[PDB]
Amino acid sequence: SVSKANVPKIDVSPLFGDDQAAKMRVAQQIDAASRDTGFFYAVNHGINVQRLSQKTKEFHMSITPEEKWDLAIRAYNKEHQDQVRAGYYLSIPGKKAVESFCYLNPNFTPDHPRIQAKTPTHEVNVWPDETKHPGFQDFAEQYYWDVFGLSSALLKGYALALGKEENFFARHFKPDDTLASVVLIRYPYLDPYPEAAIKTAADGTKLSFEWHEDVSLITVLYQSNVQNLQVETAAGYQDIEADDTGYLINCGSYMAHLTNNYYKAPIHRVKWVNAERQSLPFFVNLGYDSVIDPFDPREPNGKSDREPLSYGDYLQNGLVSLINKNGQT
Ligand SMILES: CC(C)[C@@H](OC(=O)[C@@H](NC(=O)CCC[C@H](N)C(=O)O)C(=O)S)C(=O)O
Ligand SMILES: [Fe+2]
Repeated sequence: SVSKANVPKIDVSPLFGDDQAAKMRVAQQIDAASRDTGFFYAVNHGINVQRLSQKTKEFHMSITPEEKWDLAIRAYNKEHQDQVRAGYYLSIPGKKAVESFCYLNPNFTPDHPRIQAKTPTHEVNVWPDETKHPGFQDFAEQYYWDVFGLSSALLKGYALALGKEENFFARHFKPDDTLASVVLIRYPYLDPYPEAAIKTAADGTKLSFEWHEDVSLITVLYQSNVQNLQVETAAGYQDIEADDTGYLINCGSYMAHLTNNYYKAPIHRVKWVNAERQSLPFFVNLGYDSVIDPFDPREPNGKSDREPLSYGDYLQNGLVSLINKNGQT
């Protein structure tokens, strides 16, 4: 008795080119979806998602328990105090089913100025041994740049949709300092599936992850073809159809702040499904010092009564708050 959510498929290919009128017609579709359910599928995006899924599968099914401890974030391994964001997030058999691997900007090297200053939210990525996972690091770093390029084009569409010049968001989204992350999430098939790893919503729906708003400017997600996401609308939680050929896009709470809730961060949750599947989000984050002055496209003078918030302040506070609300992933 759950209605299907309206999640339009938008051909975003004009956002990579120079046909300005064509780009405005894409921007209108982004505006409409952002004002409706808050979700859309970006199609004709140019990324080889089948290869992404194959390379990610090869990694998840070959990594060993030894490697997981050696790559583990601080929540699982006290020896790794510098790893708050980047590294392996272990499962706990009988208690926690999901496991994942997160990496950040490949330009965050030991010599990067923010790494030298030990600025919060910046970390040097950790990678498994090359002989054990041949080609993985190179593939994953190239994927970061492929999805960064898609995300820059999507940000041009959001800017045009809000009545701004196309580089309004994209000028703060740069290869040398973006705080964007990739997460390679594995949701396992388990027989028997631990009840401790299943949450229950107030409406009785079985979930893997509770309701939340994303901590991002926008979220650019690839998932296997297994339906699982739900979005809260006025008519209740609705099912978001799977589409393993497109990227599912939504706004995060930084976009809601900047637009004075004109483009809301949709509240959504992840249903429990007993299936072996992948979920590969790219969280589009700006730079640490990036500050966009808030505005309101519903008001004639475009002024907002919100205070400017630096992206760095937003992000570190948001990641902690999400772990406190919905648990350590
Ligand atoms: C989006 C997908 C639905 C997926 O969910 C996420 O990745 C979950 N994000 C976070 O935990 C924030 C992870 C932040 C990451 N460590 C970082 O440092 O930048 C959300 O549900 S959003 C899933 O479960 O399939
Ligand atoms: Fe989310």
